[PDB]
Amino acid sequence: DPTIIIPKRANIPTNDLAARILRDVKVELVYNNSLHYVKIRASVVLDRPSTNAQTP
Amino acid sequence: RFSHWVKFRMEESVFAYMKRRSDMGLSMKMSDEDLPVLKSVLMNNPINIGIRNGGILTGYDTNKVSY
Repeated sequence: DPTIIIPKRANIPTNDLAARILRDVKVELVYNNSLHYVKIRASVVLDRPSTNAQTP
Repeated sequence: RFSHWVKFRMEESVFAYMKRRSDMGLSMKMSDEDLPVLKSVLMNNPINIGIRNGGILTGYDTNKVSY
């Protein structure tokens, strides 16, 4: 989830107060890229061939 | 001959179910919730073929008791 973090007045340096400037506002995200390539492992057979049946 | 056939096929039918049920794990267990299935196991292989072929008798008598 994207997150936004903002400082408090106690953490702002006095020089920044004098200059009337706000610093260190931070944001974070994640990009959701797309697909480009696909590969397959097809197989052709003339027929088909352990029975554990126990929940892993 | 009938008695021998019934004996052999009952042993065969019980063993085959038990082994197949023990080969997947989940082996049979001695509990009231698992034992009744032997009713179906036995009723299936020998008895339901004997009735169809006519060797085993069925119906009601008069002795006043079912066959």
